[PDB]
Amino acid sequence: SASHILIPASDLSWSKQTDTGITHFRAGMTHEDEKLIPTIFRYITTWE
Amino acid sequence: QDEDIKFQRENWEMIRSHVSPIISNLTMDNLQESHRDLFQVNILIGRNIICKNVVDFTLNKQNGRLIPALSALIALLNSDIPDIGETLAKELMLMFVQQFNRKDYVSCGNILQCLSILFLYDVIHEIVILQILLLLLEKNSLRLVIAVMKICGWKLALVSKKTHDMIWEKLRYILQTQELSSTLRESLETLFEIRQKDYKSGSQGLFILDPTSYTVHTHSYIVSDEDEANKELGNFEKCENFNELTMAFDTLRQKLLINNTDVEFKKKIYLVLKSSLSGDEAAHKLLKLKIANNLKKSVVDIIIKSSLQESTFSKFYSILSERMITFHRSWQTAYNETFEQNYTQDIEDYETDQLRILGKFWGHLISYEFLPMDCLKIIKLTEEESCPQGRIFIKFLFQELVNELGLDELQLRLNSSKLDGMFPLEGDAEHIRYSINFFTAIGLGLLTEDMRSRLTIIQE
Amino acid sequence: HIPRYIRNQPWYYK
Repeated sequence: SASHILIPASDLSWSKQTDTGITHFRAGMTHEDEKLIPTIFRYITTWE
Repeated sequence: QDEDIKFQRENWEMIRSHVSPIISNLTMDNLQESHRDLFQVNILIGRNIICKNVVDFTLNKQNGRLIPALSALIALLNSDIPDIGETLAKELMLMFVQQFNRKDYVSCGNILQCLSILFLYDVIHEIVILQILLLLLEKNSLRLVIAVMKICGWKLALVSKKTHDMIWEKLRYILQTQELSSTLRESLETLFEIRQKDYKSGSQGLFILDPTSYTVHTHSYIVSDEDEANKELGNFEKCENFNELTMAFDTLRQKLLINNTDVEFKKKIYLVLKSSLSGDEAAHKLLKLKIANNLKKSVVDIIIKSSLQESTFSKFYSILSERMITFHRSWQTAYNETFEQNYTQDIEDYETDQLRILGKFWGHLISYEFLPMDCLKIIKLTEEESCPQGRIFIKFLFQELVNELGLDELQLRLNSSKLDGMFPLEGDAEHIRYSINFFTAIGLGLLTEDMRSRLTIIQE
Repeated sequence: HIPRYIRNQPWYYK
């Protein structure tokens, strides 16, 4: 999995003009079960 | 029996001398201590002494502020001994009648406040209050009716909504159709504001013992013109029942004495971390968990250990920590103590890879003041109070500091911070030698020169 | 034989 994460959300009008940061989150993949699936990114050491 | 009476003549004064200063010094803050200290003497005979003390307490002009404390004490004493409340419902009532006959309204105010607060505790019946309000209204002393109504009107409305809404129709007729004086008028209008929005807000500020702490005993009295206050109340009375009174007091006192006397959490946090793409997301998820203050340090420990499982440092952990720290002070203090926990206790369990990650992590948080540089006060660069693990940790931490800030900014931040344990400007010379050795050998010697001036003077 | 990803124990247990 890579999509069970929270996707950054912010006012699109401001986002097109300046860096708004991460003021809100929108759901990614979801399921009824109360369990957090790991995301692949947390297992790969970044290039830097 | 003469000898027994002589003994009682002395026992009465013993009780009086013990209970008088207790009542005379009563305050809402020390009420429990006064209540327990009353019961170390036989109060079942000293009922009248306590009642006389209470009457004198209400008559005192300065004790208007302390009346709620007296009322709560009377409630406690009535729950333990109903006769005290029984006789007080009569003596305070007759004392109010007397003080109203002499028109000393300052003491009448204290008595009416005490009786209203006793009403709130069900020590006295509603009948007493409606008689008092009849007596004041047939004289038109609104200033006391208003004061009584602020305190007990909200209960009087539950118990006697008929007479209560008569007193309101009388009070409102006055406000709307009579030529009141301003200081009266604004206090009557403020009683209307109270009823309008929070009728209990007249008895908020008093000390309020919960109903669990006492047992309800209600006493009532009907005032007749012939009745007079007992001016000899509290005087000695022959005690034909001394022995049984003492035995009962024994049972009461002993009653008073007896009555007065994670793998799943780690997993949860770890999965929160491993399910997040960014540090902002991870921080949001952890913050949404609303972790209790006592668990916050353990959460920081889980974050540190998780970061130490990675092959390298990661900005993800620094951003996560930074967002936690800035969210609330309890997180900042959890991180502060986790830093000193790591350097003082955990470093001996860390291998050189883990120390590299940890040094860079804390160096990053310090380099941005999320962790104050004052945290380095726990560092003590000496051959005795440090170990290879700690020195390797310090090396990586300072290497990160210089990489992020540069020599100049690191130098200025260290100068503006008292770090005698790393840059000793005073004290034993060999601490200066060892410190300059460490910092030059890690390549931070440029920081040392300033210190070396002292090292040179020490040679002469 | 049991695969390594089963045999290995998460750090929080040990």
